[PDB]
Amino acid sequence: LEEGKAGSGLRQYYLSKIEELQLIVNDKSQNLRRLQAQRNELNAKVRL
Amino acid sequence: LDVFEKTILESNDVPGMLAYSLKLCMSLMQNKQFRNKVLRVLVKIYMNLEKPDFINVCQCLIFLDDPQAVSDILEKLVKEDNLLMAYQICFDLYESASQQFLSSVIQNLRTDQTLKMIKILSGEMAIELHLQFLIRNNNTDLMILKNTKDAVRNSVCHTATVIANSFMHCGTTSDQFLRDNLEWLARATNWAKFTATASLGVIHKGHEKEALQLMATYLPKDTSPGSAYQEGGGLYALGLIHANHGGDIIDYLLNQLKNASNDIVRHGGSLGLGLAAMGTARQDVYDLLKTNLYQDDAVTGEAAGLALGLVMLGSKNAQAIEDMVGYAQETQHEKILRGLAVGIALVMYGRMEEADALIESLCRDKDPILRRSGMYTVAMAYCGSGNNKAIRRLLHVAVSDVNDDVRRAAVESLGFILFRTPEQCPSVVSLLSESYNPHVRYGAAMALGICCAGTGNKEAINLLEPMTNDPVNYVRQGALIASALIMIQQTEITCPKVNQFRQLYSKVINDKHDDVMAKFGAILAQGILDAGGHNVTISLQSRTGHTHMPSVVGVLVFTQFWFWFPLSHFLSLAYTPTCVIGLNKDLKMPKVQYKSNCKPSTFAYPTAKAKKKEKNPARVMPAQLKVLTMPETCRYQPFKPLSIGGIIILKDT
Amino acid sequence: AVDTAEQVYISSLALLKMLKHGRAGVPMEVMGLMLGEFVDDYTVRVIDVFAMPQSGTGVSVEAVDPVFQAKMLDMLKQTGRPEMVVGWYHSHPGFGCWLSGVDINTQQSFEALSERAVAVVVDPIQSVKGKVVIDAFRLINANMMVLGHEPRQTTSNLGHLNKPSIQALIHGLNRHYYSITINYRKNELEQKMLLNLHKKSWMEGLTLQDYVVKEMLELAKNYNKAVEEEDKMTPEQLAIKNVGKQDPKRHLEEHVDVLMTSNIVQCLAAMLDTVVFK
Amino acid sequence: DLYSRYKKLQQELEFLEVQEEYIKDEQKNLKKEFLHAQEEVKRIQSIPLVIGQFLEAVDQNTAIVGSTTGSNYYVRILSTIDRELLKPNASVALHKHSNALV
Ligand SMILES: [Zn+2]
Repeated sequence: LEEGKAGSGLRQYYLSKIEELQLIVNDKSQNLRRLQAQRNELNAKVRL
Repeated sequence: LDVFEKTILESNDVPGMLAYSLKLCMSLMQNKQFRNKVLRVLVKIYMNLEKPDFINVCQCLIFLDDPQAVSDILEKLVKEDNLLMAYQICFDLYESASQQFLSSVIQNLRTDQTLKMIKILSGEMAIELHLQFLIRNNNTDLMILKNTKDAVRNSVCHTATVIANSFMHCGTTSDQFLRDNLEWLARATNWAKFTATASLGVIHKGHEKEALQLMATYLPKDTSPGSAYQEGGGLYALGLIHANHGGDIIDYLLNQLKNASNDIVRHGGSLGLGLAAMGTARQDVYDLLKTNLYQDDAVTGEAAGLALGLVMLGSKNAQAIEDMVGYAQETQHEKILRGLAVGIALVMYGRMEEADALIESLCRDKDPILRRSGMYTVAMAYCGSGNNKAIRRLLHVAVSDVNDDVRRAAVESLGFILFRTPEQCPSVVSLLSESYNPHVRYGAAMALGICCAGTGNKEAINLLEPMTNDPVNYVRQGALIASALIMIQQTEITCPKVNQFRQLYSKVINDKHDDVMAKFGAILAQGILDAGGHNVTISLQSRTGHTHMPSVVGVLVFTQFWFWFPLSHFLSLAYTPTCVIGLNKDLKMPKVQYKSNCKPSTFAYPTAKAKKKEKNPARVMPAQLKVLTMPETCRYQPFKPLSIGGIIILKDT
Repeated sequence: AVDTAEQVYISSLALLKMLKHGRAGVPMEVMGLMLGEFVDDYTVRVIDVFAMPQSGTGVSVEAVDPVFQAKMLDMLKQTGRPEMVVGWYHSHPGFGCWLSGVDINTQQSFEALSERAVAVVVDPIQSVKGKVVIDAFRLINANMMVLGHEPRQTTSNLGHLNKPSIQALIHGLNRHYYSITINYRKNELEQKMLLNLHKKSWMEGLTLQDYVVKEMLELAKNYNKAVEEEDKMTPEQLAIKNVGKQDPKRHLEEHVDVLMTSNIVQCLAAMLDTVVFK
Repeated sequence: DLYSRYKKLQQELEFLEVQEEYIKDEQKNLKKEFLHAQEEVKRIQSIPLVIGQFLEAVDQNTAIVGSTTGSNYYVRILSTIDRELLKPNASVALHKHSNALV
């Protein structure tokens, strides 16, 4: 292919590098989603 | 598009590489600008290729929406004189193309093969073939229906059972709960008897012939019953049957609008005429809908707005919204604002750009209902796309806004737009499930209910498990309907939670200590699972690719029926027939039996080889379409490869 | 026969004399009258509320003077809008604002006069700013016990108002009564200036006016230092060591974030040197 | 085919990229709403109050307190300080109607 299946992997590498980068940013969001739901449940605790 | 022409013209094969790429490109393409430009040059090289392929013209028919191009392709098929090969695009143009495109193609084509095209676009023969499918595959169970009947609750029971049996009784036209108890239906009053003549049109949906003379007992003009709300549902009853395609009943509605009941006739009358003219872009219906908008009455305001978005759907009428949103400021009622909220929302669909001009006005305004209008408007406009510009303001109104009802309708728009990729909804709506206010959780549960209804995803069932455990009563009810949409047509062999939820629906309703509110959606969750006798499903994503208008309009009106009870009886819009057909051609019914690898456990409605019709047709699950193989020993064998459902051609050897 | 759940449209002008005339009777209970227009069965509006003489001997049905209303309606004719009377209201500051024994005796009298005669109660005590409080009710006829006793259609506007269910004795009056939904028809014209008049008067009076130096920081350093050791002994208390003491315990708050904002107060107030001057 | 998915995979990439401002804008609002909820609990009960005598701490989130009139009252404690100022026997202020421990 030479355009190509060797280059497209490097193209797919960029996405997977950003996907892992996004997963790192997502991992930064995922544990931060807990800090919300926690305080969101604590926002229900003051209402409890 | 230059080098693309060389890539599609490359030698050898590439047998299907042009076929599935259009399915892949449609999903990954952000800008539709040059998308169809790639498609229009692709369908040309299909015809230039030696082997004709009719699945390519199916895709460009809806996307290019050119009435002059669709007229010339069949005009050649008329000269080609073979009705077998054109029989695929005959019903494909029917089930796929909307009412606006059907009215344009029917005119240029009809100007044998001329009589054959009449019933395909009007759906005449298409109703009866699936009318005979229902009565066969339908398996009635009266046990659970009686288990919810003996609660003996004076209210909320009259609305619950008549809408629950209409689920499993879809299209069978039979009369059962009317004949068995006369006195119990007489106990109903106010808007409850509105459903008796309404749910009568549900079970009778389809069957375009007898729908006139059978309901003559409920005629508002001649009978004039003591309760005025009983005679107001006769107009809305036939609108169900007459959704999309119309008929002679257009005069039947004209006779009952000018006599007897006023203005509650305009309630069921405009919804009956508006749903019948839905997609047709009719004029005279818009004329009498403006004076119904100015009647100033709050209850009739819903009928004026809801019927106006129907008829003008896809047309994008300028004067419609101008008279609607122009009346929204000085009106004193919320219900006129509601029907108008969906009214301006129903007219704008799938544009992705033009509708954004109104979206800026809706959400920015301080009217609580008009902010709900922006969410139903941005949903239908963005329906079928994952655009990141809509989710921006979607969360901002779902959080920063003080009103809880608009936060609900805000998260409900995620199920309308994202149904193409339902896997994304459980992730984005996850964090919204911990909201302290149950109003958001009611819509959060619905977002997984409406979007994932067709899918068999078990994760949505897992997320809906704590939803019915929440102390709030209506979030439990919202969890019952949503968890009933995920299991449609799916039995215990699919997911183990089936029998767990089925016993819970009858449990809570037979328990008097539980709230009457939540237990209304209990038996209704049964019926949702039993809808059409488990025969028919509801799918917004199909090979056709178009959204399903009556189910969305019906379920969005059924979101909150606590403002007006007819909105609970307007759930009758969610009832639609669907099936597959093995008919070869014309009126001749072939005898064909082919094997299936799935057990009767899926066929049970509370292996080596199976037996399927042989057109009445036989049932199939969307998951069972891949495991079935066309019979090699039959005299009648299909010329087209059989993969997904729908009516396909069958060639005689 | 046909009964639909009613929606009450209250005007921001009618909301005034509800709490204001109720405040004048505090602690004792007052007796008012609601003024509005009946549009239809399922909706109702109260466009005005006026004050009635408070009863120091206790509320009675004779506390309302008929010549007080006859002289008032005549003064409403020369006033912009002469709208017909609708119903009554009464304050109950001393308790959770529930219908008393006199309130039911004045029901059948007022519901004979006017069709609905919505019973409206209000209390000052339950909150100050961010709660609707107040109350409302409508008598469901006890003679209807022979007929269906569970109105209304279009339920949850009641059902949701049936939340929280407000303890026992309140909903103990749900026998022979049913409450009514209160929503606000938009006054936002007035409501926009209601926010502007409130916040501008609360923003430094000109925004200018408001815009113990080292000593306030010498008093703050006692909170920024002498409080540190009682705060920073707790991590040495988190060291057990190790481990016989019940854990976890989090002493991080609230002093840490207070001293943070304490600098935020002192830094931007010291910026007044750089901000105001030049 | 590999460029196909290569044009597919950046969707959920960018779909989660807009999901970054999704939560971050949502959580800060709710944070300010939670800070607004801090003013709520501090608003209650404001004034007036009544003196009462603490008896013993029976369990978490609630404790019994004798009223000045002598009648012992079992009251949910305030969620702020559950421990250090509790003490076995002390005079604690209570609200008029609710007799809330503050
Ligand atoms: Zn009183």
